[PDB]
Amino acid sequence: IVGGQECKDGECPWQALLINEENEGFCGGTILSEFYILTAAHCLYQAKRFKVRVGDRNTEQEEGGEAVHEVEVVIKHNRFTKETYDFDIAVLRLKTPITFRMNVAPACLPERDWAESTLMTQKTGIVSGFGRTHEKGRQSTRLKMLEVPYVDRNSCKLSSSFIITQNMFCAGYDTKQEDACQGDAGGPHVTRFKDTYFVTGIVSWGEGCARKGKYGIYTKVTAFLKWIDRSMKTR
Amino acid sequence: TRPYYSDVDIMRDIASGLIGLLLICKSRSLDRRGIQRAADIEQQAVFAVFDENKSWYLEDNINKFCENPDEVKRDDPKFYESNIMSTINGYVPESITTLGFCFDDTVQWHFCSVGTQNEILTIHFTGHSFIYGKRHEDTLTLFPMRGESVTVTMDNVGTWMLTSMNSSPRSKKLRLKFRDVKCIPDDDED
Amino acid sequence: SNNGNRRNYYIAAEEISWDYSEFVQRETDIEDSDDIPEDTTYKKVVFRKYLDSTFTKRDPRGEYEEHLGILGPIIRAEVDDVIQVRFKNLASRPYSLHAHGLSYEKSSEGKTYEDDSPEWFKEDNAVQPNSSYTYVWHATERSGPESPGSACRAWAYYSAVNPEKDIHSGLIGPLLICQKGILHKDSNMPMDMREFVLLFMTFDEKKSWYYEKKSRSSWRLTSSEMKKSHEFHAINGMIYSLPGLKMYEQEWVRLHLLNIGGSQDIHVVHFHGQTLLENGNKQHQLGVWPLLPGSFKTLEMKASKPGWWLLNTEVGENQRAGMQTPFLIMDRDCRMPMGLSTGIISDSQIKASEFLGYWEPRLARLNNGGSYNAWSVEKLAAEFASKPWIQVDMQKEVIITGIQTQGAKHYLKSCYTTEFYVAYSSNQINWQIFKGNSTRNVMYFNGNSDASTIKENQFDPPIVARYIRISPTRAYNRPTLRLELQGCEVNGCSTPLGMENGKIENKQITASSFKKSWWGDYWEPFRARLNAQGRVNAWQAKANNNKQWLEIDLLKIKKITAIITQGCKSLSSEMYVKSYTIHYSEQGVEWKPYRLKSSMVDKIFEGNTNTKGHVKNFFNPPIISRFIRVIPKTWNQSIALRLELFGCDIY
Amino acid sequence: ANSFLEEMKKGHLERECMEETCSYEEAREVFEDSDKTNEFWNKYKDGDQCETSPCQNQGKCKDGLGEYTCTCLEGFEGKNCELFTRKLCSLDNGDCDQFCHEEQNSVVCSCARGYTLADNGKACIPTGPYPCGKQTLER
Amino acid sequence: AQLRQFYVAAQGISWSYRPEPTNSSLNLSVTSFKKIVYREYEPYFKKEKPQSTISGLLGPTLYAEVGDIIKVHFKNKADKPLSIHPQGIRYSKLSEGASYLDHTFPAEKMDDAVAPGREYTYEWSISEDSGPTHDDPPCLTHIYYSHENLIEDFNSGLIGPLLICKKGTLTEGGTQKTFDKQIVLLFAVFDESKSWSQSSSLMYTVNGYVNGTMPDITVCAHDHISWHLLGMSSGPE
Ligand SMILES: *[C@@H]1O[C@H](CO)[C@@H](O)[C@H](O)[C@H]1NC(C)=O
Ligand SMILES: *[C@@H]1O[C@H](CO)[C@@H](O)[C@H](O)[C@H]1NC(C)=O
Ligand SMILES: *[C@@H]1O[C@H](CO)[C@@H](O)[C@H](O)[C@H]1NC(C)=O
Repeated sequence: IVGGQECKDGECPWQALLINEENEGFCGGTILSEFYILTAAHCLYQAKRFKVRVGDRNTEQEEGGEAVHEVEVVIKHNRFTKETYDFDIAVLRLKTPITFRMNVAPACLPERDWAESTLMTQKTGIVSGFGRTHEKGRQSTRLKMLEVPYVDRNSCKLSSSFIITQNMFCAGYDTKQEDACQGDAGGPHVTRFKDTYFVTGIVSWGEGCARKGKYGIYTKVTAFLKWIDRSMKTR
Repeated sequence: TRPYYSDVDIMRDIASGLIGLLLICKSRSLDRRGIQRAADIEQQAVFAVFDENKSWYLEDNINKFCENPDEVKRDDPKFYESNIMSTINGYVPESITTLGFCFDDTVQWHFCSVGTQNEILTIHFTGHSFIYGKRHEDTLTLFPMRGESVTVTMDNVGTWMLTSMNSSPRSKKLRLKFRDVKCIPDDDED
Repeated sequence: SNNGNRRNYYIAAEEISWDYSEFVQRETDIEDSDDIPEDTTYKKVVFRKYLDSTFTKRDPRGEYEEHLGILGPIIRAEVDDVIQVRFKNLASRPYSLHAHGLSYEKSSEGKTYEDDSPEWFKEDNAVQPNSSYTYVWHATERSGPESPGSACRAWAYYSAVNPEKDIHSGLIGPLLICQKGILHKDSNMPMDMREFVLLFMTFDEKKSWYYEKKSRSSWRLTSSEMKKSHEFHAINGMIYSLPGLKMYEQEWVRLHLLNIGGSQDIHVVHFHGQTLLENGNKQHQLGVWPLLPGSFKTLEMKASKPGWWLLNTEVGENQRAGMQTPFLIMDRDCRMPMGLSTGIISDSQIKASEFLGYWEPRLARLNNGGSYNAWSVEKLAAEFASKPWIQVDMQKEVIITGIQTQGAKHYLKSCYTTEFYVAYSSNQINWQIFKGNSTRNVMYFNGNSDASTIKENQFDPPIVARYIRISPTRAYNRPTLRLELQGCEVNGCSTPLGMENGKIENKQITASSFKKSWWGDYWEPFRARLNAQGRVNAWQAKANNNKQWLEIDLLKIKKITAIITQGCKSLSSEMYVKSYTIHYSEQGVEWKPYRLKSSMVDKIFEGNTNTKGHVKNFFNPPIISRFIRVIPKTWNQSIALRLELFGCDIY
Repeated sequence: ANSFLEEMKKGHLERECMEETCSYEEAREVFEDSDKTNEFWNKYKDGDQCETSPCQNQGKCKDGLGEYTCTCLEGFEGKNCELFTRKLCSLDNGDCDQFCHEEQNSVVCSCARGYTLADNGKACIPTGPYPCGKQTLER
Repeated sequence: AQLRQFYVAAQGISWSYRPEPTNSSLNLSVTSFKKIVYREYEPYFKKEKPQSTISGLLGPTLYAEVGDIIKVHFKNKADKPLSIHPQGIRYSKLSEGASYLDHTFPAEKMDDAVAPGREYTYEWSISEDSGPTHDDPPCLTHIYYSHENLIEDFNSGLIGPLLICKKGTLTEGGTQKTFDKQIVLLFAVFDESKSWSQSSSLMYTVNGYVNGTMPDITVCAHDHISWHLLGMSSGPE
């Protein structure tokens, strides 16, 4: 989270801290149900052993609502290839039941047609997580959130040396230093609609953090809503 | 967009099948494969006018292989008009299938208004709009022997018209029913 | 969406008898033979919106739209706007409504092509007559204007049942998409930047609807009948000398000239002494522009010099075919009393419809002094505004932009004006009513705040009229008014060149011999200023004889067009001059006579018969000189002078 | 002040407005409340225009100075409330709280899990204490 | 800022449109002769300044930087009362050079039609507005044209290049200091029908020469050319 400000207590409930063997978040987590956590499938290449400390608000110290949850199994996409930049999504079934409480409330799927007609057609989107407070600044001690706007397809294509597929879309600022960064690995990025935030995607890659001419390479949630549900029912 | 053709006889050979086209690319991520392989690259719109009674192979084409005797038939009821035709990329407008693409796509075009139009033509997309640097056209005029390379933000579902606002009876039936659907393939295996 | 900004444009396509070229035929032209073949008043279906979803009252066309001509109601709105344009066809044929570059779908598109969709997606494509089928399209970034370019992006709308057959017969209206923070939510025009939308091409009748060809077969050739030979190569349906094409000098105005397909009808619009400005990411400067068909061009313009200049396309064949206008340029600053307090306005011009008894227009025009110092009637009219208007004749359609109003309170009786409107007309019949800026049909200015308290009102488009009626809409108590107008002289240099303000220095001029004393000090030249008071040594000759002069040595040759004079303080007498003569030169050694170009004898310029009344004197031969000897030829009492000249600099 | 004794007792409705012609300052002295003074004025000058009541479709009618106002209820619109309100998911999500979808080219709505569609057919009633999107702002 | 005393005189020329009379000599060409084209003259019209062979029918190139005042003496040596009207210069009505219903004075109308064999000093003070701007090449291109007959004068000639350049880049001779050479290009569809003499001249003219008979042009390699492309004709061409 380059720049930005802290998630107020309860403002980012689905947001989770995937605590690894050393219990420090190697990835941004996303509460999905009483037993499920969402992260990008890139997080699977960074794990010795890992848990989900839902409700965490400060990496410095435990300050309320921190319940440790253990991933039962990961639903990795079978077409998930790093080169495609696509399907970078890993649904994390949990052994420990997620207890819906303060700072614990997931983000569920809207109508696929309505999501395509409304979610990706919005103006800005909100990203949260214990991310790098600057492009390279230190990881956000507090749970810091940030809002980023949508980017046109051609702008993302010219702004990327690589493919901008039918799903991936840029979101951020042309030169302003504010976006998701190291710490938002699978960090939940949402979009407000009548106070109901909708996860419109999560950065996968990109040149630096909110660099000049660069943007977060988000994943079109509406593209794989059917796959998101089928992985909700998978494993 | 910059074309190429022959030199042995410009008039009769352009009237013949001697024309081609390439792109002068400032592109970076192409590697001869694709300018930026993230937008559709359907590019060519060539409403060129060819008179087969002006072609270099007028003789064999018109005379030996038609339903008429071996006369050139410049003078005519309409054969100066029949053998002349404003085909679209080697295909006549009346016998071209409708286009079709799925949504969320951008089609990177590289047009070529090369035909002897003698009158600038103004294409138009129903609902869908063009790009011109920053400007958005939605109705683009054309000029002879010039390449036009822009994209289109195809943003309206269903079939839509690649129609011309000039709509002169000379080159009137120019409307391509390009479709737009929400990318039917659910992919992702299951 | 949530963007709102919904505008109930109750548009109605009306098969009206639009006057294409009735204008230039009303000015001069040949007296023999016939006029333009038909009156060019062909019954054609054009866009004229109503202001009712009932569609019973038509939304009237206004002063800002007088230069639009045939151009219908402009759908002008800012970015991110949905507009509830309700279209109720009033023509005969079942028409439709298709715009270009808007958020329209098959349920809101005017094109009845093979969209392959149900009748929800076909009702728009064919709207029956007599039927209010609303249209709603959203403004987007693609449709919006350019941040380095213009603040509005132009488009077009039309019935697309058979567009070639539809726009011909007038199914076309101006369509501009602006960006936020330009138009007021009260009424939709840009206050900051003046825009102008025009269409300088031919308009085919052959494709026109109601062209079940009516007066034909009389063409000697295909290039004979102007219906289908010269298909109105025209500015806005008008070919030559379109009125309303007038603007201030040295003021920025935005261009929105458009061209619509057709057949390569290009027009390099020549401007006589004008330079354009590209509005975009580069902001270049242009002299003319080729009117490219199928393209919409927007620029910015700042006029150079006042007066008449010719609007024309530099293409000679198109210019002789239309696209012609002698566009006049007004003076940039026009705030100057034409009279009514200075005595310049003749009292005959100062007339009111009715009286009350010692409540007369002469009392009204005088802004100060006098017990009964206003015109009045018993009360305001009840059935309407219908006030006993005070008509202001001028014998000339001068340029008027400003006006100052006040009442009068006396004998503890306070009476003034609470609101008023103005009726103007070149003749005394077509009494046009001023309007600009407002949703209200005409203007209703607030009058004056309090009796004997001066208040000023302004006119956004400067109306021109030889006769000007003023019937107030509502006045406080009994009517009571003290007034004085503001403006500038029409189609000429009317600027203060000095000798009343600080424009002309004391050293600039010289006189024969000034009066001087020991107690009252001197009575110099170079103090002769239209309103000089206190130690008013305006100009008093010590010799007090005709041979005294006032030599005006200007810093350079200047184009003086007029002069006034009233005289200095009464001084327990009436001391002034009766008449004077003008001798000019470029070096002073000459004194080239000024007269009605008669001979070496100067025309006897009458001075100021009073010491307080401005006496207007005009210059039919425009004075061009720097050394100007003004000889006070005739004087009743000692020479006095409080003057002001008019004109401009030659360059 | 038709009679100079109008403003010596107080602004009197009869003595100033009925027996004489109350100026709006003296009309205030009668009322000293702008809204009621204007409502009185509306028919004190040009009568009523609501009595015509062309406000179709139960449109509530408001009279003013020489004017009436057909304020149309939902499902009705126009000058005299003669047009049904067009329901489209394009604008304001078809007035649906969460989700809209045209069926028969008409708005019918739906809600996410943890929410239920209200009886209006557009609003969403949250059935869970920690539902979708809704921040758990207990404090 | 410099005061440009220009001396140009319209004069009919029996123009051949051939690059040279060639070994055949003489002039037996299209019947487009006595073409009144104004040509630059030495100060006080001592004699006509020489014209480029490439600029056969092309008139006097008039470069002008901002701030100048151009004392364009126009001795109407052509036997017709004529005029010269610029296009994109904010001029004064005294040197307006265009006759129409402007309701102006005869002194501001004498420019609009100057008598034959009579010098009129067409004076116009150039301004920074009348000059190349930012994002604008160092020179700008315009035209002064005979407003006496916008239809017939063109085909009878009366054509001259108008160029406006920035200060500094403009040389004394009119070239750009950043540019090795400057080239002016013109095409026309000269028709004798709308001319002084009458003929059906469908003959096309690039610059002063007909249908591709230009004397050839030699340009040294790596020469920074500041081109000047001009396309004017009666109809839409
Ligand atoms: C519609 O109304 C107009 C007048 O408002 C009328 O003249 C016309 O005939 C009507 N339309 C028909 C009969 O199709
Ligand atoms: C004129 O436009 C302005 C722009 O702000 C608006 O405020 C105003 O109400 C309009 N009317 C008048 C009478 O000035
Ligand atoms: C000369 O060509 C160079 C090539 O880059 C360009 O920068 C420059 O603008 C050109 N000059 C003009 C006047 O166009």
